[PDB]
Amino acid sequence: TTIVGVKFNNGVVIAADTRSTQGPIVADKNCAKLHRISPKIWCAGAGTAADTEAVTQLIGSNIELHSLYTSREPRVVSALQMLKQHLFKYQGHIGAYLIVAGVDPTGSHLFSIHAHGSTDVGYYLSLGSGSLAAMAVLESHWKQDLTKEEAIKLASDAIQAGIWNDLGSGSNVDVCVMEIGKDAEYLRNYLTPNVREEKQKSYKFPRGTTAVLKESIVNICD
Amino acid sequence: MDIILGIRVQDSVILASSKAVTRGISVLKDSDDKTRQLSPHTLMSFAGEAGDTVQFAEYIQANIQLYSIREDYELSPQAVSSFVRQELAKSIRSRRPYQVNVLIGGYDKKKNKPELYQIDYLGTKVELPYGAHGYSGFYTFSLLDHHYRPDMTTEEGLDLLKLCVQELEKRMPMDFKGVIVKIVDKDGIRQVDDFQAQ
Amino acid sequence: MDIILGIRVQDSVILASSKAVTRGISVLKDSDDKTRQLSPHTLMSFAGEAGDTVQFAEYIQANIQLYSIREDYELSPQAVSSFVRQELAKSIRSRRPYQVNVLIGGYDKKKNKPELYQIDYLGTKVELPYGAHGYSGFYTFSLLDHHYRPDMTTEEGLDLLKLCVQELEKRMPMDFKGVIVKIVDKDGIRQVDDFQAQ
Amino acid sequence: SDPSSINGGIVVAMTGKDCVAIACDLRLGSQSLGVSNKFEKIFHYGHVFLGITGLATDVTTLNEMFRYKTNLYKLKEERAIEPETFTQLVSSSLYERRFGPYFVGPVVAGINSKSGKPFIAGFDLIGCIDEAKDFIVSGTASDQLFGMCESLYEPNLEPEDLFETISQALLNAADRDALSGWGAVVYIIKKDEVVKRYLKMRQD
Amino acid sequence: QFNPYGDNGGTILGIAGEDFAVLAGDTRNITDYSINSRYEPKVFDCGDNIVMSANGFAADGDALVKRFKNSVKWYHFDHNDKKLSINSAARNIQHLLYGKRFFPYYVHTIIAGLDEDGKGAVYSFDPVGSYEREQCRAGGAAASLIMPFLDNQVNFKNQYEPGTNGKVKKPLKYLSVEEVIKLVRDSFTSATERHIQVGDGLEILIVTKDGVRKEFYELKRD
Amino acid sequence: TSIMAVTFKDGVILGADSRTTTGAYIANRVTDKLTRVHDKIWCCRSGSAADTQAIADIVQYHLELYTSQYGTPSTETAASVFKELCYENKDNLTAGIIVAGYDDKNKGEVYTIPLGGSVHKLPYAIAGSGSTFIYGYCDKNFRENMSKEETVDFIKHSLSQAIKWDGSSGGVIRMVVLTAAGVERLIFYPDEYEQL
Amino acid sequence: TSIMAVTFKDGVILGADSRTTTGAYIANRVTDKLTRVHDKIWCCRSGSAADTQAIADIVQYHLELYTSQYGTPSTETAASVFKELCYENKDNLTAGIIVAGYDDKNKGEVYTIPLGGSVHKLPYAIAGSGSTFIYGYCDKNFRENMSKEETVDFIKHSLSQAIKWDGSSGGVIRMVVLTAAGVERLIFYPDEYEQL
Amino acid sequence: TQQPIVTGTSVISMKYDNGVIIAADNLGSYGSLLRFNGVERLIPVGDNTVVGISGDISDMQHIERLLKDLVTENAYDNPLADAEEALEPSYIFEYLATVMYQRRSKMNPLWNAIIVAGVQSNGDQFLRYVNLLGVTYSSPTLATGFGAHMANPLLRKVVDRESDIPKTTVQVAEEAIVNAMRVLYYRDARSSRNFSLAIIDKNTGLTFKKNLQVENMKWDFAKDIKGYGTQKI
Amino acid sequence: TTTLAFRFQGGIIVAVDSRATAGNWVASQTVKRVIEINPFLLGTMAGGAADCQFWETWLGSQCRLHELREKERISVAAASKILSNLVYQYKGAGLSMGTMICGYTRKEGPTIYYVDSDGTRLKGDIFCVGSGQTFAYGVLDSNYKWDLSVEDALYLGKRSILAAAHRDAYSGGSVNLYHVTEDGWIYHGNHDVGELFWKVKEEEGSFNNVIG
Ligand SMILES: [Mg+2]
Ligand SMILES: [Mg+2]
Ligand SMILES: [Mg+2]
Ligand SMILES: [Mg+2]
Ligand SMILES: [Mg+2]
Ligand SMILES: [Mg+2]
Ligand SMILES: [Mg+2]
Repeated sequence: TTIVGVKFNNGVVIAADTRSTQGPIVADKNCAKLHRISPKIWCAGAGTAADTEAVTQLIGSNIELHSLYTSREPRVVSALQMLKQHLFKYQGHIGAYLIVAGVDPTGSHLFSIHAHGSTDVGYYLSLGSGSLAAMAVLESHWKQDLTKEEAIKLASDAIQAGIWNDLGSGSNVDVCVMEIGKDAEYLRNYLTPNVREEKQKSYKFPRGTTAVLKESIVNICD
Repeated sequence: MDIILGIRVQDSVILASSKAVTRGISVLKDSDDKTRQLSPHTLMSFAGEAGDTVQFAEYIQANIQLYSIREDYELSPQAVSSFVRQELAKSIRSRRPYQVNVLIGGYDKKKNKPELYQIDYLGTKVELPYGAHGYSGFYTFSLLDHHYRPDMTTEEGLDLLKLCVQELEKRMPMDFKGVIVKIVDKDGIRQVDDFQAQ
Repeated sequence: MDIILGIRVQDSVILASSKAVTRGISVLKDSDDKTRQLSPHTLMSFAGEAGDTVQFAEYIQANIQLYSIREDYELSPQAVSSFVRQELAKSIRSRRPYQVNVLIGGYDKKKNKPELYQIDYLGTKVELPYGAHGYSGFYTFSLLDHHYRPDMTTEEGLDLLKLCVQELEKRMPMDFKGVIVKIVDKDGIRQVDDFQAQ
Repeated sequence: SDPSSINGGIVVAMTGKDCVAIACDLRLGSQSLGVSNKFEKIFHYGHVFLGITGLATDVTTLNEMFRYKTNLYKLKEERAIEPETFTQLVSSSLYERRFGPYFVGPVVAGINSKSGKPFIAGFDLIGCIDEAKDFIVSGTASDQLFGMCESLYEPNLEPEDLFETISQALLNAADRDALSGWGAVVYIIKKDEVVKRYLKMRQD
Repeated sequence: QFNPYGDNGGTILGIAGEDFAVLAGDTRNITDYSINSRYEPKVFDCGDNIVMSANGFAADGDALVKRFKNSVKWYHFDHNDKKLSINSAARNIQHLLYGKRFFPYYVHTIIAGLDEDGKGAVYSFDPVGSYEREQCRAGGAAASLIMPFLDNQVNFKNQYEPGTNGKVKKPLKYLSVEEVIKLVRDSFTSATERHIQVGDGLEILIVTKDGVRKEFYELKRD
Repeated sequence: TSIMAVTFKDGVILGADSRTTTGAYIANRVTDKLTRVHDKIWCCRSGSAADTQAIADIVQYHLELYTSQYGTPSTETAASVFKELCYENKDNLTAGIIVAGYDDKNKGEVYTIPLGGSVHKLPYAIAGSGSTFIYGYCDKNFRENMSKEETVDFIKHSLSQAIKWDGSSGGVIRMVVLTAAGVERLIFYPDEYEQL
Repeated sequence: TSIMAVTFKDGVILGADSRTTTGAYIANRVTDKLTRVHDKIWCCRSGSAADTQAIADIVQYHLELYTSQYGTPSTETAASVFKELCYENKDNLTAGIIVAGYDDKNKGEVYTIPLGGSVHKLPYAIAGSGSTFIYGYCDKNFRENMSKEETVDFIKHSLSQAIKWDGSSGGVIRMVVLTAAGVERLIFYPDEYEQL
Repeated sequence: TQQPIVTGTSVISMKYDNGVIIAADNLGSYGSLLRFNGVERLIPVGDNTVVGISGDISDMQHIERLLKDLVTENAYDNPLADAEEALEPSYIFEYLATVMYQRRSKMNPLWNAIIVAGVQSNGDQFLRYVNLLGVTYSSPTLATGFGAHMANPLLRKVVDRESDIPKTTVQVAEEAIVNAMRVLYYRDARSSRNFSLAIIDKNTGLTFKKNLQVENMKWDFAKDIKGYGTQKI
Repeated sequence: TTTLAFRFQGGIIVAVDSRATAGNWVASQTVKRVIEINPFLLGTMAGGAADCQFWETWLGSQCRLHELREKERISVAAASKILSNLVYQYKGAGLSMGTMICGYTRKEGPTIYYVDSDGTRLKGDIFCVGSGQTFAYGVLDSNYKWDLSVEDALYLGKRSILAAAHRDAYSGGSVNLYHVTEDGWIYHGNHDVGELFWKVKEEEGSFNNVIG
């Protein structure tokens, strides 16, 4: 769990690692903490996984229904308000913190919601265990008005921060970009710093090493 | 806990079940049958929480008998035990679970073979050659693993079981006041009432 | 708890004491004498905490025998029990108390009469016609209140006691594995070893 | 005070070049006392496979619940449930009971009858989806399994070899876990044919 | 209240080679979800061709080693620099360790070397004193991820001779040091991949009839 | 947490910090603790984050709805709305919340709805994690109503010292001017107040 | 509880209230919280009653014994004596204790030995149940050293507001003037400070 | 057992081509209060050592005493006390550690996180942690309690490893370490603005750079933030 | 853990498993649970490794002192008593340990004393301690007789321990066997349960329920 988001002169970018823990164990070496609420509004979420997903699924689901009916377009705060009204209706019992971000027919947007109903706003937000390292990085290298290149470069180098100095996070980097006029590009694994080196020996076994007592050919259809 | 045993043999099943009843200190009845015949060929021994026990059994019993006259056709041991497990499965997540463990012995007439199902209060079922809920297994399971053969006669089984008992007596702290034994077969149910003089 | 009985009669005293030993679940030995002759005419049955029990008894024993050869004169049941109580009295306010209850049976040779003292681990003594530590009293005390007579023969006593036993078996949850019985009289101590075939 | 850890059991799956595999132990018992050695944690719904670890009744209840639903799907849709589809389902299902969770650890795996693409997944008791391309492990000895799999998985094995690998992976991790064993069984899923095998192991 | 204990991760490993011995164990050091030092040795030579290592709680650990390295020194002073047969050292440690029975040393300790015949020898320790002559033991956080493996690879557990049906188990054979170190590195990498408390580097002390050798190999800074 | 609201001759102005802390860490050192419910009615949130946030949302709703039928509402008419919310749920709520608003007629009013739900119209109120040291200053250095700029200092120095001794409260200062004129959005960067 | 000590041009003077509370009740609303250890060395006790009282007694002893052989002792020489007592026993002691003393040479010194045992020479210190609201005033309204009468006011007003917002601290005020001149025993009755 | 009363926050440090650095603000907190705006957290020992202490001041003050008191104790009967035979950093620390342990081992510790820095007579860099638990470790970078979570990150961007020390200029060390100090003040309630930094270079020696301010901060952008989601105007 | 010992016509028989275990994971299957106190005595190992191991060796020393003083073999009863007294010294402190102290003296004949951390000294003819103590007491109770072929006694021991191993998850590995006589003890090697099981089920015909 280590994520951030930073808006530039014509949009906003959120990134998150790809490692999911489980106490001291690594469950998934490749997970996507970046989910789509709607084409232009996306989320990154930390804390309790199943919570974070299902919840966006829910909201994305409704917001679609909304836009259709309204014939207009998805506003960012619509998503925000939806989330935190339900989110808090369950006074904390749904651990999910997240950086909600997208673009609506009125501007670029970026917010952070806590698991209890708290919502904030700034130009850059970090949520997760390594929220401190990636915070420290953005709190020295940030200047108003950065570009598709400046901002990007940064976001990814913030994430990198957590990946290294914090245990609860690792593997590759996930990124998504929303531009005030343009589309949205999902870049699964913009980076790949961590890669296992080629092993020492070949562990493939010689056929027939395992002892078998019985065997057959199980059934399927009618 | 109490004693509940059961063993599947040749063309029958055998259920053992201690007789004593305890209220903290004194022992009230000591000639108590923890049994309840569900249908002519199905039977169920049980042990569990004081009230939870006898209520649940009768209740299960009710449903069955109902089904059996409604349909006029009898229900199979397999399916029976499935339903019992169903009920306990819910029971466990109910506002108040019936804390009760059971053994279900029956003679499946279509297969013309005897089946025995062990089921704990959590709703955990399994067809077995023999079983025992609670601490009862620890003391005996070995002897069974040892001498048991699928082909044993009805008598062979009794002897075995009889031996398991002698052991339970010898190393168990509690005085279970003996056992009532019963047999389910192609003929139905009868009680080995003789296990007092035997 | 275990079983510790004692009954004073005509020109003797009788001590009963269950035989089983338990470690949580299994039963180790079941032919265990919870006795310890202190002197030729004094004797002590006991029940208590697992370690506390057997250590204390022997320790008490030691002191006595010591006194008895030093002086060459034997010590009186009365005085003995006084000392035991002393030790426990201190024991109870010690950094760690020996949790142990006891019965002390002896034949006071000067008075030519049998004395019996019951004493709990708190250091509570009392000369009694009969007694039993722990839950043991509850089940029996009545029968004794009933049939007991000071004049009873040695045999009379056994029968009584035997009846108390049959009861303890019938209404006690635990299996005490029988009892070892013993008699203290003008002749000294002997064991009614026959209470297995009797 | 953990439920998952009461009954025992493990399940593991791997993806080979054009096929899959999934195996589990056989033991079932209340903590110390072993009870059964014929209790299987793997079943299927037509061509889809599910392995479930965790709490025994909850396992059974789930199988029943799924057999139920897949039958009803295939009926109104005149076609058997697809892997990817099933996943998304069993996922939601677990969640519907997010406040009275089922104490289990499922693992799905199969072969998509259209693309022909091998599939594997794993989830926590509430339906969080773990999409993987190598292996999935759930159960008591979860940690021991990752130790095996990490060494032994080799991208794209031949079915005949994959069997040998997974077998050994399961088999060996099972011996360092006190609560799993008493036999095991491995299935090998090809486009068409499927082979079930029981293996010999320590019975302690 | 005051909690006098702590965990600093770490994983060590000891294999008793036919006529050698290895004691490997990584260089990472942790607290909660943070890092302390990328490089921090847990394995040491204590002279008399004897290696040690105590993993669990650093402080109790290094104190024991220190407390031991001194007890070796004093052994020479009183017996005219007689060499400490490894077996002896262990009986000695038992005591040291048992000295603090009712306030133990929160650590799994291991030593390795050679007996009075030239055979490799490892020794695993309880956190209070029980010692066993092990020919192979992994202790530490990752423990349960490597022990299953060596089980298999080092003792060919569950591996039979093909075509024998399952009647002929594959015979053990003793592997050269090279062979062993290949196994060991693989073990650790696999472990680092799936265990957060493990990574960074690997320092190996190899014992042989003419000294102590040290070889290091870098792991992933995941 | 560190908020307040002060009344004077042209009305009333409320100000607060930006610092919000989760444990000894700074979550967002740039908080808009001052919140708008109606055009000439605002409030400063104290205590719990999530709670205070949602309360407002609801209130904002009631009022923006009141107007559409019962005309424009008072400042007292607004306080009572929080009274209800705060009270009813005193068990699942942590809120210090201070309310302020102006109306040409009754000038600007100041009401504090502290924890529990008890309401108060005072000359000026002060709540929040670091209110504890300005009981000395505030009360003592308080003249009955002042001038626009004249008042801006009470705010300025009251707020300044509160940062100086209470870590849980800090960041920048932010004021909101509610007058006949209208709303004015203030902001006093660090190197300033510290100098004083 | 509400004490302190302030230094200036002629030395230093320490003052405190009289109010001591057991629960919400006033045990003795007339306490001599200012205590003498040596002729030109005194102290004001904070926190626990029984403890602070006994500490002093001991110290008074050490010093009155020091002199009889090592001449007259410093103000720093005295603080260290409390340092030991306070520290060693931090587990069975509750003491806020502020120390003050004067010597012609180094003027008057102010040291505070708060809970824990940490010692401090400051311009002036303030401890006690109600110190919490004068972090605003004190610091802000503090000119480097003043005059006898000039200073008497810091004391007077700092102490006044502390009564005004902290019930656990009240009663009358009492000051102790330590100078070249000598010791002067002050006392400012109620109707006075309240007026201010 | 016991509990901490007054608290020193963090203490950051790192090595470079010639020597080492160690900073630590001058704040001693009393819970959430800041009862002490200017307090010393850096005791230099000899002229080749300094000790950044973080935790309880009452305890920290005790140690100081143990140092000065140990220092004055080295002199005693030994002429070379200012050259050949004189306290190296490695020593003090060794003795320090020894102590911290006996303490936890006696169920009564000193609530402190400590860093020992300096340079060995023979020219080597020294940097080692040691806390109330009696735990220790070397590393190119080191920070107490709050530091390590937030400082260490940046300090590791300058020196990812031991193979970078040789090429770590005294100036690059400084500015970076101060940027870190700005950050510690940006997001930590327990931190102060005034502080004390110290350098121990094998060439120049000890350079106690006491009392400084943290300058250059981007706050302006504050004005742009309004509400928390909807609040526009 | 499953340890046991019993007396018979030929002397004493001791049998153990070898599975150590931390929580759910198996820490080792190579455990020596029989403490060779000295050439003529043996102590089993229940309770907690270090305690049994340590004290029982301490005890071994103690005998050597006595014996040398007396120029006579130390008698079981005493040896056991001593351990007991030492253990009692620590009742309350947290010492945990079950154990059979077995010997065969000139006079005493074969003799077992079960001893535990609670100070229970117990003379007996059969003892099982551990997790599997329950299943092992099964096989033993039925099959025991005092006149066993020296070899059958050895076999009973194996099989008994084997029952426990199968069922009791916390017990297993390999079995260790020792026989004791008037002139000292004799090891009867190690037996991998894995291999052995398959053998027994085969020869003995027992363990039917098991597949394959
Ligand atoms: Mg990491
Ligand atoms: Mg697991
Ligand atoms: Mg196993
Ligand atoms: Mg030697
Ligand atoms: Mg502040
Ligand atoms: Mg007052
Ligand atoms: Mg087992």
